[PDB]
Amino acid sequence: SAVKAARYGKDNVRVYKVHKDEKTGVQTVYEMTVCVLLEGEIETSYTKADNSVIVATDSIKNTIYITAKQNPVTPPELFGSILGTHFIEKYNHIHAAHVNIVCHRWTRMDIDGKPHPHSFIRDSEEKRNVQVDVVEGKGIDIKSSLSGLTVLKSTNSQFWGFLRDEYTTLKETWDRILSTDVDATWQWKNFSGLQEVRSHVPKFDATWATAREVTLKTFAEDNSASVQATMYKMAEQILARQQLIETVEYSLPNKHYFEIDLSWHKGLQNTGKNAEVFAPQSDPNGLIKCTVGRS
Amino acid sequence: SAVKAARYGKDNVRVYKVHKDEKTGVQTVYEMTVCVLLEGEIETSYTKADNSVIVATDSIKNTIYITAKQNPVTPPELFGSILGTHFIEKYNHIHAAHVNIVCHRWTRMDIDGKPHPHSFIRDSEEKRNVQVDVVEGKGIDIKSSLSGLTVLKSTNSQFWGFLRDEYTTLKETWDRILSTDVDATWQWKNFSGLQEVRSHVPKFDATWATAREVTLKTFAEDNSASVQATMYKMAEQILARQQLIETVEYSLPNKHYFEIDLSWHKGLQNTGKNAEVFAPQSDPNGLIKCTVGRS
Amino acid sequence: SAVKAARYGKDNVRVYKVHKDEKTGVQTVYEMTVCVLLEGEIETSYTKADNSVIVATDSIKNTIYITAKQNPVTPPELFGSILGTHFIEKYNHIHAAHVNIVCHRWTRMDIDGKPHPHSFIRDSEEKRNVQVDVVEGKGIDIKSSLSGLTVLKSTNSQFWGFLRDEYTTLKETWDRILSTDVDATWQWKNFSGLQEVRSHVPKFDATWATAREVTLKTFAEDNSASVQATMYKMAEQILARQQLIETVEYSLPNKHYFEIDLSWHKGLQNTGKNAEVFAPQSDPNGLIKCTVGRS
Amino acid sequence: SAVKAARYGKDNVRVYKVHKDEKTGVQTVYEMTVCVLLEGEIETSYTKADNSVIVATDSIKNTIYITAKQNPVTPPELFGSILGTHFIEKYNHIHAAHVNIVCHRWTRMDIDGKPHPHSFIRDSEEKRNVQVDVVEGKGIDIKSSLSGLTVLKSTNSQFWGFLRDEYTTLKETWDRILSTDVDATWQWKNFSGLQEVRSHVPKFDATWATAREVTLKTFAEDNSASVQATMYKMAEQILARQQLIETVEYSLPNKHYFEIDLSWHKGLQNTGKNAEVFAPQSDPNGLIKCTVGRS
Ligand SMILES: O=c1[nH]c(=O)c2nn[nH]c2[nH]1
Ligand SMILES: O=c1[nH]c(=O)c2nn[nH]c2[nH]1
Ligand SMILES: O=c1[nH]c(=O)c2nn[nH]c2[nH]1
Ligand SMILES: O=c1[nH]c(=O)c2nn[nH]c2[nH]1
Ligand SMILES: O=c1[nH]c(=O)c2nn[nH]c2[nH]1
Ligand SMILES: O=c1[nH]c(=O)c2nn[nH]c2[nH]1
Ligand SMILES: O=c1[nH]c(=O)c2nn[nH]c2[nH]1
Ligand SMILES: O=c1[nH]c(=O)c2nn[nH]c2[nH]1
Ligand SMILES: O=c1[nH]c(=O)c2nn[nH]c2[nH]1
Ligand SMILES: O=c1[nH]c(=O)c2nn[nH]c2[nH]1
Ligand SMILES: O=c1[nH]c(=O)c2nn[nH]c2[nH]1
Ligand SMILES: O=c1[nH]c(=O)c2nn[nH]c2[nH]1
Ligand SMILES: [Cl-]
Ligand SMILES: [Cl-]
Ligand SMILES: [Cl-]
Ligand SMILES: [Cl-]
Ligand code: NA
Ligand code: NA
Ligand code: NA
Ligand code: NA
Ligand SMILES: [Zn+2]
Ligand SMILES: [Zn+2]
Ligand SMILES: [Zn+2]
Ligand SMILES: [Zn+2]
Ligand SMILES: [Zn+2]
Ligand SMILES: [Zn+2]
Ligand SMILES: [Zn+2]
Ligand SMILES: [Zn+2]
Repeated sequence: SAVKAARYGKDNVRVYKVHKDEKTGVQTVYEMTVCVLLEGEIETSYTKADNSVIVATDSIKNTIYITAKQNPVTPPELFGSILGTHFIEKYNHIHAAHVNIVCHRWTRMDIDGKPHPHSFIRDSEEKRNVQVDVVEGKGIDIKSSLSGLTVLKSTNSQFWGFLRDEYTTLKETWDRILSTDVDATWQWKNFSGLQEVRSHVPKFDATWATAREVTLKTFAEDNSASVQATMYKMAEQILARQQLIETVEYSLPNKHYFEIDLSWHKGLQNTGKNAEVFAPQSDPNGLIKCTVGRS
Repeated sequence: SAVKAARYGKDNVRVYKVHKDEKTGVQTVYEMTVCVLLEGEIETSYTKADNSVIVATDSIKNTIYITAKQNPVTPPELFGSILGTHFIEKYNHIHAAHVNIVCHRWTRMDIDGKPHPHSFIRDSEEKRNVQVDVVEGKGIDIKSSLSGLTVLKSTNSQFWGFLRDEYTTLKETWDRILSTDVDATWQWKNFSGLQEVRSHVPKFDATWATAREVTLKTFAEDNSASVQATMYKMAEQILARQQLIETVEYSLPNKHYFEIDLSWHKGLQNTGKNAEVFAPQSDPNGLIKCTVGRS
Repeated sequence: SAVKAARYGKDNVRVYKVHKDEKTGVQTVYEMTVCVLLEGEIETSYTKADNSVIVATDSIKNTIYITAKQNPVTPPELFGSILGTHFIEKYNHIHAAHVNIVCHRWTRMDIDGKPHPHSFIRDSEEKRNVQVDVVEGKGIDIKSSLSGLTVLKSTNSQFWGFLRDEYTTLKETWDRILSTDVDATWQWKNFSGLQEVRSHVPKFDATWATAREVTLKTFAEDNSASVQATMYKMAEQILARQQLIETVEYSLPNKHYFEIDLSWHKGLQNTGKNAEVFAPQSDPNGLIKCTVGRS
Repeated sequence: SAVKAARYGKDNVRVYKVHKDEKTGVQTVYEMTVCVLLEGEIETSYTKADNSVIVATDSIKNTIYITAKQNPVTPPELFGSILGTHFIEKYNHIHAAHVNIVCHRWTRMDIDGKPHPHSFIRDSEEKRNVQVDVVEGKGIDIKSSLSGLTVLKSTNSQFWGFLRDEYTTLKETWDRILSTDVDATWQWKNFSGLQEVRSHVPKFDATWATAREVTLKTFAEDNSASVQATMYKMAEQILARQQLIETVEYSLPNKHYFEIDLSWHKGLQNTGKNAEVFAPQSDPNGLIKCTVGRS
């Protein structure tokens, strides 16, 4: 036997950071969950009980805190790049660092129509994430995403013209509910190192905002032929609006809402044009995926 | 042996309803999860295999749908009252109906600064709930609540002057983080029946709004001496602003954020006035509860 | 306004304890999650920012650890009684202590047919719990339970003879699946204090075992007329086998498994006597409850 | 823009199947959750609203049921292979089918020391899984796994000799707790098609049993130098015992149990050799991964 692949590190590291403006009194908070996995010349820890090659996962945890103390934690693309670069530079025998960051929402509260200086609300379980892979000699590969963006439209979704054979019972429809949890990822051009990541810093927040805006507007406005057709429109628009992205990927569940035939009860009409009350289905769900790149 | 208490019904019934304005084209959606448990002269179903006294839970489910089709589902206090009243009136031997409703958020999307007619977003896992107990001959008892309202303030929370003995290690503080998930319940005066509930319908949405507004403003503005002291202020204000409530109850976790001493690493200062990076603690958590009524 | 009720403490306190037999080398582990809430003359912490009456929740946490170090953690009825008694005795102004313990399974592994001295497996998310309320001047009230015991029988469950009216669509059946998650609670006679609890210590493990055995055997062997009828049989047997219990309570979901009509596909027969493949339903679920006491 | 990758299908399809032996009366149950995603000449569904290429996800769901009715559902490697082969054979334009199956435990109950003919218990959330990728012209690729196997040993785990620098605070130890949730995957040699999968059917259950047995015995018996060293031993043994496997992969969290220093309280000794009571840590956790293949 031999080690074909190995990585190890610390997962589920919760991190909060506050910034306090001394002049204005305004405070701003950031909260994340971080995972860091390292690769390199570490196989002997597995094969020979050689712990000398192990940067302890506890030490990786310490390093996350220390790095958060001494550097910006936003945008997460930057923080992840700094953190991953640290491991490959500090340790000769560590040659890759994989850094995943889930960013949690702490949106500043408005009280009586004014933004409060130090109070925040979790508006939504929606996350902003990054996966940053820093590979020695091969730069920094960043995948940015939004996830857990849960939406529903009550009309202007259709699904007809699909294949019909002896396995098919689904009725064609020209007016259905469409609900999903959006998971959208944009893959950046490889960056050569930290300097290049830093040179593009404003683009990270701007591109997250573009992706979110395009997703919401396209979902709301597209008289959808299918989940497939709608998600493709989202992806093509995002690519058109950020040249430093190479691909956009969507993974969308179709969270079904079924009509309920009540006509057995006093002829009550609740289907088709008369459908008012529906049964949200927890499972199963359609799952529709696409990765779109440039022609 | 004998039956001392019994109730049965259908739980976790997901319900969506849409309203479509024909004139304007504006659609509005509602989504809930419902549980209904019935009580009455049903003991023989337990003791003698007498199913004749059982209104099948499947039929209870059907009835939830039918009732949602033929009645308003908002405010939930009203829907729950209608539904519970149905069971005790329809079935001579059923003498109480317990109806719990969890309302899920589907907030209308704004696209390009305009409210969209049929697209919605789940902004937050915060719920609005009701527990409605309809008891034959004893009216309708309603407990309204908000839950899952997750907030954080980064300063203007204190905790000092607590009991100190040989079990105490906690340091006094004049500046800490405070974060919680608000669960707040207001208990209405008993209503004599459906007519009286209907007569107060506007008060239900208004009182939920008051409770939420008071909670957020008090949390944001109170230079808090403790969770106890802050929650009491919330409750007293809500009672002062709705005379038809008898009590307000809060249940608040203290979701701790611990300082991280980094001074072992190059003398890095991250405690006290220099605290920037914190460790959010998943567990354990303080749990602070109060029920406040009128003097 | 005035405080009508108040309690506070520390929740979700994870605790592990190991016992090591020096002679044999056999180690035994225990893992729990504890919550402790205190009541007493504490209202001024809410109304006047008087923290002097607060035994800090952090100190309550310390006390849980210390008490676990110096006392048995098994049976949980005993540990909870010791812990709750400590708070009301140590603090003059604390008059009630509510202690909930969830016990997690760490079952000793068998390796090559022999019990291993220090390796354990979580066989099942089933829990054994206690709720212990120690009230100064009013003894110790203990509710013991098992929960999360998930079972299924593939036949010998029936449901017919239920009420049929215009809300009813459910077909009678003489052969269905029955699956549930058992939550069963036995309420002990009030104990006067710790001495009396200690005097009955062996009965706690014995009665948990009886409750579990009766539950499983009755579920397996009863040709069930309904969930109601089966659960009542369980409760009556447990009461008959422990005179120091006053009531037994069950709360059972009916976790439905629906037939799937496939006859639209090449006349495939999968209903009634030919039913082989079923659709487990995540929601909704029946919920059936009973509390049984002595005649 | 252009589609670079696309797949779609139905996820979270719950399936139960019962087998009834007419002669003996013994019934046996199987429960799974299935996902199926298809690939092929489907890009126009995304780019041109061409639904004619879509086998509806609803139809995929029907097909899962139908296939379960007409074929064995065990071992899951076989069922997944049959199901995936169906899609690529039935639909000319579908060229790959990805089938994931999570198998849920329904272990036959023993009542009074005898196996019951039709009653079952969920002993453990441990799963047995398969990922089966059927690719037209390229055979069938199967990854088998066990997951959610949660274990703890109370001694005979060590961790010393790791790298120590200015980021390191972790103390070396020669006696700690080790607890993990085992996720282990064995990757089979490519199979040319269904005939070859069928020819190896007995090996699937046998190899799952070997993997589980090796995992448990090695965990229990290895005086572990690290998670890395222990998991490697597991993998090498499994490879040695099934020549039709190419690799074994483990992903193991190190679910930390921290000592609690109580010496501030009356000099209580609870560290090192005196450690009895520990604080299980929910997060963060080490995460250790390896893929082992043949030299
Ligand atoms: O790459 C990762 N992505 C994730 O979403 C994640 N979550 N935990 N760890 C993770 N690593
Ligand atoms: O948008 C949809 N895409 C699909 O592929 C599908 N299949 N069933 N329903 C569907 N809806
Ligand atoms: O839920 C899922 N998400 C995915 O991205 C995926 N890929 N394969 N199977 C999958 N299931
Ligand atoms: O009274 C209830 N409250 C709840 O929060 C709930 N959830 N399920 N059922 C319920 N019943
Ligand atoms: O607000 C608080 N209340 C308490 O009762 C407490 N105990 N520890 N910390 C605390 N913070
Ligand atoms: O989490 C909890 N919430 C409560 O309301 C409560 N009451 N007792 N114990 C409790 N634990
Ligand atoms: O009394 C309680 N029962 C419980 O099940 C529980 N869980 N957390 N706290 C709790 N308190
Ligand atoms: O056992 C059952 N009890 C009920 O009350 C019921 N209602 N529908 N199905 C049922 N099954
Ligand atoms: O899920 C539930 N369990 C219960 O015990 C209960 N009581 N009321 N509603 C309830 N819902
Ligand atoms: O390939 C998959 N693996 C999984 O574990 C899974 N879960 N859902 N879908 C899935 N697909
Ligand atoms: O087994 C372990 N492996 C590691 O890599 C590690 N790091 N800290 N603790 C550890 N324990
Ligand atoms: O929890 C995780 N599991 C994994 O397999 C993994 N890979 N990268 N990050 C990861 N995080
Ligand atoms: Cl779909
Ligand atoms: Cl607290
Ligand atoms: Cl039921
Ligand atoms: Cl680790
Ligand atoms: Na390096
Ligand atoms: Na009645
Ligand atoms: Na006292
Ligand atoms: Na094909
Ligand atoms: Zn991770
Ligand atoms: Zn990761
Ligand atoms: Zn309920
Ligand atoms: Zn309820
Ligand atoms: Zn609790
Ligand atoms: Zn409790
Ligand atoms: Zn899937
Ligand atoms: Zn999958």
